[PDB]
Amino acid sequence: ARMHARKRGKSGSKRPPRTAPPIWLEYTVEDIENLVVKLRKEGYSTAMIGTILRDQYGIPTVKLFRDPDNPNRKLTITRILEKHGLAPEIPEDLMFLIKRAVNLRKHLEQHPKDLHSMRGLQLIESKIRRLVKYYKRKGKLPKDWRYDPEQ
Amino acid sequence: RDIGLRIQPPAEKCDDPKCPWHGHLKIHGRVFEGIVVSDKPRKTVTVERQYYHYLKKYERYELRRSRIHAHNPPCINAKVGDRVLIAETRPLSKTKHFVVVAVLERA
Amino acid sequence: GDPKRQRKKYETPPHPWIKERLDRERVLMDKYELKNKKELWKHETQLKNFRRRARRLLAARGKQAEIEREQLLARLKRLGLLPEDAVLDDVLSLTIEDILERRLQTIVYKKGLARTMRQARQLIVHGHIEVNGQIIRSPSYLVLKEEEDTITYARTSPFANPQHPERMMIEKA
Amino acid sequence: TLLDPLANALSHITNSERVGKREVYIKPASKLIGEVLRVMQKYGYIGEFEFIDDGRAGVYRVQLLGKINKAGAIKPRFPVKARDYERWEKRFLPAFEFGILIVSTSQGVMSHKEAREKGIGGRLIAYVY
Amino acid sequence: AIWQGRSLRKPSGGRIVLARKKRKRELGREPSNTRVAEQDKRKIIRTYGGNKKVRLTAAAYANVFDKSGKGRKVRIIRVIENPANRQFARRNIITKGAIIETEIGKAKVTSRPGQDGVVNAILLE
Amino acid sequence: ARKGPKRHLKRLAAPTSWYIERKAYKWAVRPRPGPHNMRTSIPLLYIVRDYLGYAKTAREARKILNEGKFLVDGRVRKDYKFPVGIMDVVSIPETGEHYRVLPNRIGKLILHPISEEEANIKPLRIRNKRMVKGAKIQLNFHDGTNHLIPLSEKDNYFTSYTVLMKVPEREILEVLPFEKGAYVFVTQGKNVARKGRIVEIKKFPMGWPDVVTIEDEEGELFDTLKEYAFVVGRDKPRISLP
Amino acid sequence: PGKKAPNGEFAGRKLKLKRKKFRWSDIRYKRRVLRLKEKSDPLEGAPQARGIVLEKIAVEAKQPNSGMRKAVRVQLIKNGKVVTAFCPGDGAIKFIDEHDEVIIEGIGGPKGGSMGDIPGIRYKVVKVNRVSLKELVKGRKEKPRR
RNA sequence: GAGUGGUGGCCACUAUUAUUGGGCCUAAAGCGGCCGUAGCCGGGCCCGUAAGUCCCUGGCGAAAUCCCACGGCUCAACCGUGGG
RNA sequence: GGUGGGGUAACGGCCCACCAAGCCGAAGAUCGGUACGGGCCGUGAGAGCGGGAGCCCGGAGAUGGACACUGAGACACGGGUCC
Ligand SMILES: [Mg+2]
Ligand SMILES: [Mg+2]
Ligand SMILES: [Mg+2]
Ligand SMILES: [Mg+2]
Ligand SMILES: [Mg+2]
Ligand SMILES: [Mg+2]
Ligand SMILES: [Mg+2]
Ligand SMILES: [Mg+2]
Ligand SMILES: [Mg+2]
Ligand SMILES: [Mg+2]
Ligand SMILES: [Mg+2]
Ligand SMILES: [Mg+2]
Ligand SMILES: [Mg+2]
Ligand SMILES: [Mg+2]
Ligand SMILES: [Zn+2]
Repeated sequence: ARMHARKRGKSGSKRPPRTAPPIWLEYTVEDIENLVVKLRKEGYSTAMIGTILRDQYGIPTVKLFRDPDNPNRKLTITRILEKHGLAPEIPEDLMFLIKRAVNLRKHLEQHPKDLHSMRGLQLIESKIRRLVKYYKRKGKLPKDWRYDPEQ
Repeated sequence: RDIGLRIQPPAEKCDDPKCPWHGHLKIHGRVFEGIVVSDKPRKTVTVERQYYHYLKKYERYELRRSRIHAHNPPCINAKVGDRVLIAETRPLSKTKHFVVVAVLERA
Repeated sequence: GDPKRQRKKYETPPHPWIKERLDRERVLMDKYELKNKKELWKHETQLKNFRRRARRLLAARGKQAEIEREQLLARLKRLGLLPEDAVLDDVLSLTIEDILERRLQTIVYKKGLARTMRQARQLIVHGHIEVNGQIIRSPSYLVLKEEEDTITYARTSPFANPQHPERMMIEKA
Repeated sequence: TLLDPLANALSHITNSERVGKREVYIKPASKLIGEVLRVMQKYGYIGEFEFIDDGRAGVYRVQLLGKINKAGAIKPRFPVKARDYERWEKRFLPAFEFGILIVSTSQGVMSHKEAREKGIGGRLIAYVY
Repeated sequence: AIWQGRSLRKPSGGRIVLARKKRKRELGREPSNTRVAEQDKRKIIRTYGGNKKVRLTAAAYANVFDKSGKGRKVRIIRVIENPANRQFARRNIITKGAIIETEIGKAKVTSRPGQDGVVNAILLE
Repeated sequence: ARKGPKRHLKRLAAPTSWYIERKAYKWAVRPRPGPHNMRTSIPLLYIVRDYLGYAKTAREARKILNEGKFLVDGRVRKDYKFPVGIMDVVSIPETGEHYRVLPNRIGKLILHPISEEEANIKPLRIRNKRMVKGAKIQLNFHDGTNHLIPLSEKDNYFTSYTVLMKVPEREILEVLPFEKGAYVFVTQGKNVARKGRIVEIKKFPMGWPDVVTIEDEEGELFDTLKEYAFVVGRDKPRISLP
Repeated sequence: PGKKAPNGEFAGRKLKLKRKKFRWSDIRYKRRVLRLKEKSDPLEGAPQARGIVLEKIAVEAKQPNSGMRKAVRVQLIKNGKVVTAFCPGDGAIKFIDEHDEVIIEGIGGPKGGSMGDIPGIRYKVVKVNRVSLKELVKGRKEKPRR
């Protein structure tokens, strides 16, 4: 169920089980990596790039091509960006939550009696702390990195 | 040199008379393995070992920990967080009866 | 802790006043002429012990279990309670009457030494009966099969004379 | 959350056989569930079963025959020595050779009769009768 | 008087209530503060198991050894310093490890006079 | 023992290797210090009175001993507290009978009859070896007695070897090395009183004792401690064993 | 309420703590371990006691019964406390006189307390001047020292 | 039945302490609500390790006490020789 | 806890001189209550619950509190000194 509201929505994607890319897809791996780099340099987020690739170029997920360099693994958008040095420094979902929290902290300065919007702030910060604990454990963040709202 | 454990000695030498590798200290008895949890006093460390105890009535296990104070020679000089091997000796102070004889995995 | 204390060798009923149990026990007491209930209870306990040993060994396996199994069978058929070809299962079909038939009193009555159970009891207690050349004065002694046929009047007894008046009356029946 | 795939499978089977279902789908598959199904099939408690691949963990399709009184998992997974099977039988089964306990040993998953024959112990994980 | 049995404190800091009397085999004795004097003086102590210890109370001579292995019996002048106690040097107390001055140079004591009854020292350079 | 040594011994606390009735009386004989240890020896009084049966009471048993009727390793023993132990020899010359003391298959001590020719030798296991003043070698045996040898012979003797000694003169007449193929007899443990040949030797770190493997007559292998294995011959026993 | 907890394999400590915690809700266990009966028992844990009679009284029965029950006040020799003791038997109160010494014991009601229609009385008289009271009530014996 | 009753204590009765194995809508019992630190419980596959776990074997856990057969006191209670 | 000593039959903060700031604790320290420990014993289908005088093995005491002589061994129940 939902983490805080305990609702039970079920909507999501229903991906068919396939191994090989479809026959009608004509792009090679070089074309797809060029497209991903170009879209990233236009400034889109990682989740948005895949949406554009699916909608406009007819490419179901890039997780259908084997990594040309490492045969053990398949290809993903963040891996493609890592191969060129355009990958984000902070993981994206943590960054989005931090951005949402900062905007809400300036709303609460002019509206100190808005107590219902403040619980939302507390829940957002709980999510942030869970994420930073996970990323510290895996080494994606330095040992000293800390979330301080006054920063 | 070998002192009976069949493990590799430390790289450099020391001048501690209480060092089994380079001094007059003799080891005999138990040999335990553990993790350092304190190194504040001079030449003394605290080593923790964890084990399981069987509760017969409830047919389940519980976790217990044993903490031992050990003499730390300057040739080895263990720090907080690494795996060490300790051996039993004659009394050395009020609470010290073991000596560190090897660091197996530096922190 | 505590040192050893000697324990009773019989067990008492869980409820003292149960009508059916009282009827059954009265029938047995009158037929075999026992002095008190505890005597009867003694024999009952013996039976239960045998049964408890058979139930435990049917469910066991290993080397000691087989030794104890053959020891139980040998002891049971030495006392005359089982035929010489019986198996462990036949232990569970024994009854209380089988044990009461092995008392020295009952055997003296059945061999024709005495006319009655009570007379047999007295004959034993006063010392007129010998078993394998030795005088025994306990009416509850359990007789081994191997010695059953050497049971006679004691060679010093008044009754060891075919002309004694009381012996003749016993022969008369 | 989901904590134990094997308990779900056995409770699902025992729920479905009480209303006369003829087949079931075990949704999270695993190798251990496959072993338990093989042992159950060898003794005639179920029919044929097969593995179906989605892009996820996979599914098992099982045929029922109406021959199960009850089936369940054992938690925690108690260790048992090679000569202590009788008391677990009395705890879980209805008569002296009625049904099986399923044991994980360092030679594989097997019924407690085979394990007792080989003379080894292991871990109790399920019972079926 | 001088009991060397055990401490009445646990390593956590709590107190211990004594559960028996002091046994005789646990007692110590008065320290011998071996001084420098004109004439030497020693006594004999009967010890556990009926053994003996020679206790030196006043020292006037010493044995000095060089690195070559030869030794000389000379007389003691004074105690230059003694790292064991801050005021041993002023009172001329000799213990193992003290630095003494002789007629052939300074020397460092290597024996225990209260346990052995002689003063042995190695020559300093 | 609040203030000093014990001098008494209750029957119920007696060593488990004696043949004795533990509930018949209260006290038992506390053995004197001597050759063997408490676990592998028994006082002489029980040998005279309980085992062989030459006396009914302790008082007349002491009269036999004080007249010089019993020899242990060829020497007169008069003390009724004197311990008699494994591989010792008991001789009664007046009746002309000899015995060897041996452990049983359950660990208790028994007397085994032997011939007069074999009664003059005693096997002694080498328990330790050291240097003594004058640069001589002292050998310390399994029963506590000692022997001296010159520095020239120092390489013929090692611990666990067996020396065949002639008694009472105490003169060496044989050395039996401990090695593969040697014939051994077990004196303690679960495998006590079994015998056979040596097959393997194994060693361990940090002062744990070493273990040996033995093959018996029928072809079965069993293990024991090295110090529980007594060497008795090269490929056949040199003494009579049950 | 969900499944009983904890059931985990490595959760023995919490399980033992839970059982220990809720055992104190058992009144039988709490009174034995804290020794609550010993602290208030005028007999000091004895099965019988010896005392001196101070006066005779009569106690009314509980409703709906009617009648008067004959009792005495007793001062205990061991600690000086005063209790009330019932005198069983028909006409038994005649054999008691002031300044007599008696042996008393429990009366045998539920939970070691009172019984029947006489609450408040926990003991009964067994001997008078070292002679059994049952004998005196039946006959077969006469009270000494007149 | 040479015993048979009275008082007080512990176990059983009692699944009224519940691991085996109890309860919490209306009968005693779900914190007024939520967030979260230690602890407990944790999805699928492949490779390694061998701490837990399982099997085999050496050295120990005194005697008395417990169970079984056989033997000595008339049988037994008791005591001895062996196996557990 | 470290360094240097003393003392002891012997290792040791056992005790001193100097140098540091360590050591234990909600997985219950510290303090209070009650109690000599065990082999064993009572009860129960078992899982358990309760007890630990008598026989054996270990500890402690000799009116309460301190302290010495002799001896291989005692700070000694039928040996000594003080309150
Ligand atoms: Mg006791
Ligand atoms: Mg004494
Ligand atoms: Mg009740
Ligand atoms: Mg209820
Ligand atoms: Mg609520
Ligand atoms: Mg409420
Ligand atoms: Mg929460
Ligand atoms: Mg898993
Ligand atoms: Mg392991
Ligand atoms: Mg025993
Ligand atoms: Mg007889
Ligand atoms: Mg018999
Ligand atoms: Mg016996
Ligand atoms: Mg206790
Ligand atoms: Zn070193």
